[PDB]
Amino acid sequence: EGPLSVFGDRSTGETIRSQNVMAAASIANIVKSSLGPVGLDKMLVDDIGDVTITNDGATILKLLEVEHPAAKVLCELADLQDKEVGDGTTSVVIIAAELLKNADELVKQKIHPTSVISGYRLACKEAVRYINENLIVNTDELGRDCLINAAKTSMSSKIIGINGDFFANMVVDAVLAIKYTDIRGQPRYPVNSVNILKAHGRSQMESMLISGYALNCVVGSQGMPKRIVNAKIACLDFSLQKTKMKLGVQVVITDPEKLDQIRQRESDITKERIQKILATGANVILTTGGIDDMCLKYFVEAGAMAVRRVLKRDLKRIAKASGATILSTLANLEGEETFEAAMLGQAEEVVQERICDDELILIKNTKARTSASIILRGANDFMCDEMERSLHDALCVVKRVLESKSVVPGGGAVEAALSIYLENYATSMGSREQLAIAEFARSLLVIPNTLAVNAAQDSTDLVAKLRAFHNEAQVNPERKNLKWIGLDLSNGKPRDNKQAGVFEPTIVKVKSLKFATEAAITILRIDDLIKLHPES
Amino acid sequence: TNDGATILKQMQVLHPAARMLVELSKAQDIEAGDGTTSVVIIAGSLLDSCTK
Amino acid sequence: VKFRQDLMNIAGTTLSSKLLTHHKDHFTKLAVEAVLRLKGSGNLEAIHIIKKLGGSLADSYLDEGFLLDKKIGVNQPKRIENAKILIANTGMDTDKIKIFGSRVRVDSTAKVAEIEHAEKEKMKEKVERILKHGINCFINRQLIYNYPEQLFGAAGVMAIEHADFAGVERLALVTGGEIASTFDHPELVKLGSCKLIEEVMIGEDKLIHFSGVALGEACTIVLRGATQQILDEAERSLHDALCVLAQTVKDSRTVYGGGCSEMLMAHAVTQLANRTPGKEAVAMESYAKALRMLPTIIAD
Amino acid sequence: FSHPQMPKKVEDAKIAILTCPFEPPKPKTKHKLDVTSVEDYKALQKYEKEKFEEMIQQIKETGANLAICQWGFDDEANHLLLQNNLPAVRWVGGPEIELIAIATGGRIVPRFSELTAEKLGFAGLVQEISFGTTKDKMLVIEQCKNSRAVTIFI
Amino acid sequence: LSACSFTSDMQILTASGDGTCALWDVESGQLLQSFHVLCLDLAPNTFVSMVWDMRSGQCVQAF
Amino acid sequence: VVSQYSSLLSPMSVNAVMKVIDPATATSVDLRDIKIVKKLGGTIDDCELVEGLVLTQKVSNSGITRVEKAKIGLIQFCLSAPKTDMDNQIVVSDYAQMDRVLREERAYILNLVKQIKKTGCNVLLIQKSILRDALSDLALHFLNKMKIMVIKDIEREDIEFICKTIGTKPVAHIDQFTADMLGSAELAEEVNLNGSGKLLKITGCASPGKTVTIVVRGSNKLVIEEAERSIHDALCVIRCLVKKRALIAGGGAPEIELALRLTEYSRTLSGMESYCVRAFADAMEVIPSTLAENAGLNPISTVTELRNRHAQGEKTAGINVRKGGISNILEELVVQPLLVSVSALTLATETVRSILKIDDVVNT
Amino acid sequence: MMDVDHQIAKLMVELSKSQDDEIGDGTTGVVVLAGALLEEAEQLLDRGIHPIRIADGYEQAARVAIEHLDKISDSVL
Ligand SMILES: Nc1ncnc2c1ncn2[C@@H]1O[C@H](COP(=O)(O)OP(=O)(O)O)[C@@H](O)[C@H]1O
Ligand SMILES: Nc1ncnc2c1ncn2[C@@H]1O[C@H](COP(=O)(O)OP(=O)(O)O)[C@@H](O)[C@H]1O
Ligand SMILES: [Mg+2]
Ligand SMILES: [Mg+2]
Ligand SMILES: [Mg+2]
Ligand SMILES: [Mg+2]
Repeated sequence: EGPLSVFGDRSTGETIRSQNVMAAASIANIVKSSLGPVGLDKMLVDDIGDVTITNDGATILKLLEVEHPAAKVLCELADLQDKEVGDGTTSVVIIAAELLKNADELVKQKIHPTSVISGYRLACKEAVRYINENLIVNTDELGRDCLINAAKTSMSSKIIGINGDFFANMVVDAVLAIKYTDIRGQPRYPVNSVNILKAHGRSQMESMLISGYALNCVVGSQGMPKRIVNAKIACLDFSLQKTKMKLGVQVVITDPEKLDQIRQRESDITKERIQKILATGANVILTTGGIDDMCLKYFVEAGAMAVRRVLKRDLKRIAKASGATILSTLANLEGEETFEAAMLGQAEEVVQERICDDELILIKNTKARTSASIILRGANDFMCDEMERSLHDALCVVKRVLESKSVVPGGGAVEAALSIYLENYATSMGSREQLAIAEFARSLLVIPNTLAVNAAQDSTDLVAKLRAFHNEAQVNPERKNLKWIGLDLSNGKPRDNKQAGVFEPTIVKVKSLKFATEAAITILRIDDLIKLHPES
Repeated sequence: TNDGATILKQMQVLHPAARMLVELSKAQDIEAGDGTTSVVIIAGSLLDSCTK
Repeated sequence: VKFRQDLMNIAGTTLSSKLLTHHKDHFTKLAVEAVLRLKGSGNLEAIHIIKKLGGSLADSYLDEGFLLDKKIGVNQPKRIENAKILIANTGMDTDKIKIFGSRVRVDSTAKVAEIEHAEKEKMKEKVERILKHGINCFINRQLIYNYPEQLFGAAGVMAIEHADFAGVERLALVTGGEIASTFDHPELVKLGSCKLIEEVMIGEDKLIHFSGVALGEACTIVLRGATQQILDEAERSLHDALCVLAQTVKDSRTVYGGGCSEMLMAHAVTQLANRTPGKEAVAMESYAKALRMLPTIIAD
Repeated sequence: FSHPQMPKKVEDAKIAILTCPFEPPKPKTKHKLDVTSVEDYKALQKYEKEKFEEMIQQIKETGANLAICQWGFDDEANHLLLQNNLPAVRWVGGPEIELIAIATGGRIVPRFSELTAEKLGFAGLVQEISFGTTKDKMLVIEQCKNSRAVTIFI
Repeated sequence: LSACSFTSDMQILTASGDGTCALWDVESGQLLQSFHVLCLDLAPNTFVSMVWDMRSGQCVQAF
Repeated sequence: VVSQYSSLLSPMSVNAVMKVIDPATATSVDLRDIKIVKKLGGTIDDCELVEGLVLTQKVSNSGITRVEKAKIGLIQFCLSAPKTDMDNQIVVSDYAQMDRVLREERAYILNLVKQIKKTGCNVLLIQKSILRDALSDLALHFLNKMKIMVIKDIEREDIEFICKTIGTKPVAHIDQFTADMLGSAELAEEVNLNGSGKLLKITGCASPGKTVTIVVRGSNKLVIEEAERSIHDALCVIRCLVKKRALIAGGGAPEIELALRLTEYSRTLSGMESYCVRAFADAMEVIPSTLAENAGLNPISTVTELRNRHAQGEKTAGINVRKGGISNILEELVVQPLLVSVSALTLATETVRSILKIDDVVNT
Repeated sequence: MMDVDHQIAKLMVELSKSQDDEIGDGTTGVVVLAGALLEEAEQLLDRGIHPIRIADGYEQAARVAIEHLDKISDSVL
């Protein structure tokens, strides 16, 4: 087509810029309705009837089938925000789309994209500095109440929002349970060590926080006891099965008398291993490998539990919590085959608990380390899945608050303060960077606008009042306490969100700003698209 | 990408002159590493003058 | 001296039509030197043409020694002066004893470990036998595995591996070595020699350079161009020039070009036709007409 | 010629025609050789080396100047043939093998142990022929005493 | 890719519509020598596609 | 696209080039000595210049993720049951031979691990092995019990890079595995990239010989690829400066001066070639025209002003995007190596000459 | 007689028809002149000039050329 002679389409100039902005706006409008406490969930039918009910932005954008590259950019941005922070996945997408739209509006006015990019970079840096210098609250000033409020804010907009008074306490206890310290004395909170089990049944308030660990497994044989008082847990990473020689070993019989002895040893090896393990007093034996029937019979006769096909990560968590040691093989440094009590973990109880026609192993009060696990109860599987996603969000938020001890007011207070400060500060830098920074500040206002719109309330006057409050706070040194004024969606009025218990980790806002700015810069840098036709 | 050599390589040009320009950009990348966009523009301008 | 002038003229006439006519003088000297380095041998495969993208066409040159596009081992030296080459075509890679019906059949893994140590000792003894020749460099046609490579590195000997049949032949021609496959008679094997071996930077690829070669009856011509098509056409033109120069070396009889030969043959044909009766005269005249048409097309 | 460093021209060649590959012997019947100790491995290695040396010495003992094989050979045999001034050619076809045997007046020997001096052929000149810029070589065996076979090269 | 006759497990013979079979090895992963194709039958150090020789890298018997 | 990060990347690229070369001797730079690692996550401001070695492989051990005063060793053999190159089999005819085989295998693995440990090695890198288990479960357990970091599946192509970086000599047989084959290092740690993956970094070395690694990070894939391309361009520019030590002004100044001087030269070539040289100069005028047009200035007025200023006598004058007009371009520090322009001219002219010799197209 | 599809080709055909209608001669010179004018305008546009400026300059030059033609004209009986 024409003199260029390339087998594919080509869009250049304002056309491709408008297409990219349209794609980003489409992605933003997909998830705009699921922002804030007055947000609503979504159904996602998976083409074969599978239903996913969710409010998380990352899940929605990951489950969707997207084709435009400028929209795949935003979807991957949401996924990155989920991986690196865990919260604010919808906000970052919305902010990036608004930034891109305003940047393209500037570009259409013959403002060079490089100037817009420079202005966006400067605005992002200054916004981060202003947040770190003026809009942070130290958690040590508040205490456990800060963690509870942050968690409750996290459950807002989720299916467990109304039960926040209980779920926040559960989340905080679970996070504090798994706290451990490493070298140099930094406290670390390894989330994803809190096993989360879903089982429909009783109401949401019947969810249990296990002071220990919950295994989604059952005993191998019905003959074993289903409850041990003083558990001596032994963890194995090998199958307890009939011994079979490897590929390099072959059995050739020339004297027929040796066959019986060989076949006897073929199982006597495993019998001896099991006897060695049991002789040390172990009561519970968890292995990632399989177990044949005869080994199960050995454990039955010994009066000991035995769980097979245990997940590797679950076994590692059990070993860490109970003080046990994973043994991929029974072989000491003397060349022998031994098993001493030093590798035995201990727990105050192990129970085969029954949960709605399903049974699971509860390991309670592990010694030498405290662990946690959560069992979620709901109406059906969709409720349980949404509970798990919201609970993961809350755990991530609490982890961020505990690691970095700074929080910021919620409800769009940070966005309004940043907009005011940036539109004031734009008057000093450059001549077109002025417009770029002003558009950055205006784009930051999309969050409170969306919050107000979702509540079926007048967004214009509410945002105007919030902006007036923040402007008065910035221009009057005697009214610096107004920085915390945010949005109260229940009544549609400005409210001091610091005293209202609406907090967010500072890392959420900082990472959202940085990632959204980078994505907007990346998309804005394009001015021509070549789409080669498929070879088929 | 803004890199001239990458832009030329990624799109499958069909005319032999375009292929030769792609190889020219690749050679400039190999020998220098920068100017991969300028060299192709220079060649195009030279041939445009060659027309008249 | 007159034969060298004839070689100059023939190479120039051959390269006149091709794209190398831009630097005809440089390329004529290049091709004549490359052919004369063969010392009368007709082996056109002894002249290796390496095409490296980038650079100008006038940057093409004939290396005073030889260039190899292979790699040196990990712990082996990257530069040797007064090299003593040993060119080989041995296994150097888990060389199983050629009795294919043989197998290891024991009753304990201790015996398996002992046999493994015996295999490693056999490789070590083979490497020691190779080193008994008193060498600095070792070029093998086949691959060299990690254990012999480590032994060579600990011995301070370069071990260039996977130099194909053409590579080992060219190295033997340029250094005077003997392509050996057994090392039980060190005194009966001739070793190649060169003043220096090192690595050179050509474009973006690293190559092994043999300098101050002993015999030098093998050439490496490096071609630099602006496009792959230019490099290919330059390679074809050099191939034509080298072929014609080798043929002239084989048979030194020369005739004048530029249509002179066609004019003379056609004049003889016309003279014959003027003495021939019948339509055979017309056929002869048509033959001469085609002979004239050749330089006519040249002038067209 | 198998080794590229062999001489390209042999005069008064005493050709030895062989149909056994210059490799260690291999039984036709399905066979397994068991190595059960380090001594067995050393014995096997020495056996292979001595087989190569013995076959080369047996070829050289008859006084032959040229060895023609039909099934090819491996690196050790090739280098021993080069080392002992024994030009050789490998992978010669069966019809060509019998034509050479007829023309040179030499017998076809199926294994080295049966190779004697009386079974050697004779040719006045064996040469390698090039064909210009084509890297293709063709061996010529001519000037036989009473060659009963002829070839036409077009 | 048409023919991928895995061999002597130390070597791999592979070929396709290119027309030039390639000899690879498993450990090193280096193309030992590309012999200047639909079948890659080995010896029932040599193979037939035209019989090729490992020791010389050339066709030895054509039929 | 990485222009707001130039203050970070440009010193990084300069340091990377200067680390792998000898300033007093080097005439060319081998860019294979500067390895670039792409990790998703973060921003381009998170890019780092690692003076040691960065490996993407996962540590097979659990709980051993940080080693101080490490003694790294490369292993090119396999830590598993013995397996000769020949076809090997073990024949069992009596029941005692079963556990005898088991015990002997255990003893062999234990002896291998003990020989490795006696050298003082605490970080072990195992080359990737096919057709044989490079690392066995017994070997991993024994190495863990003796507090040795294990990293397996090391690619064969990275052996030379690793040896040049951390100064380790590869070992292919346990007999030659000794202390002198090890490479000392201050720290060998597997860091966590904020949930975006794990990287093993070995920083600090007794003999850090001419090798550096660059870690590129970004928000999404596309900007990461473009950042790598831009960093490669910067390294290539410094390589050009290393090759030919000549610097020339930028911003269209060389093209304007070239067009002016070539027009003057063509005016002294009376005949039919003067038109061709004039066309050559007018074609070299194109680059500054594009530079002015992209900046949003008026191409004709900017180009004619630049040509007039060049004719006045100043040759370091070019397009000034920051100011928006024509100024001494060296004041904006816009310079480029002479090799770039020389190569561009030579290659473009050769390609044009080659194309001008073509007069027919044949379809094969 | 040409069966063209491009609209600019139709414009050229109509230009030739106009020249034939008003004059009857010079129907080939107009096409060549217009082609040359557009060929020069191609590089003028490539140099970054608004096409309206090119058209205005062409009109001014055409006025100058017509005046010169009136100047160097000669009368016949
Ligand atoms: N109780 C509350 N009152 C007012 N605003 C709130 C409250 N809880 C949360 N918000 C605000 O709603 C916004 C949307 O959060 P949400 O969409 O649930 O997080 P995510 O973007 O991770 O899905 C947050 O920026 C937060 O400031
Ligand atoms: N700050 C600047 N001011 C003026 N000209 C510049 C500036 N930066 C780069 N240039 C010019 O832009 C031209 C194109 O450079 P670039 O796009 O980086 O690589 P390439 O030469 O491969 O296109 C260079 O010739 C350079 O002279
Ligand atoms: Mg949230
Ligand atoms: Mg550049
Ligand atoms: Mg010719
Ligand atoms: Mg007329």
